[PDB]
Amino acid sequence: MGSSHHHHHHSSGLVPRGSHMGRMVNLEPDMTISKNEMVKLLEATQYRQVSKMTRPGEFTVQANSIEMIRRPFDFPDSKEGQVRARLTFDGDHLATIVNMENNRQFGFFRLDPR
Repeated sequence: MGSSHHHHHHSSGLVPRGSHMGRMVNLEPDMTISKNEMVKLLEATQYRQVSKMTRPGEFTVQANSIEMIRRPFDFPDSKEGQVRARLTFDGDHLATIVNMENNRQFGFFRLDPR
């Protein structure tokens, strides 16, 4: 009984000195971005608001959160599969991104409405 204040803890993996630099890495949170940053990011990540997000590499835009399709299983001779995550923005930083299908692998806290 005890030592469980919150099941989801902020694992500081690439939060300090993540060093993603630019768009040479898959979208994921080591990232600390803002409401507008996402707005440039989809542009910056080659993704644009969508009716309904299901494509490899095309996602849907909302506000404090975007949705982003996760890099599928890809082969050289062959390419297929798709999975999508929901990508949230908390404050001036990226909140999370969650492969919606399993919604547990990453999994972080929701945005507090203002």
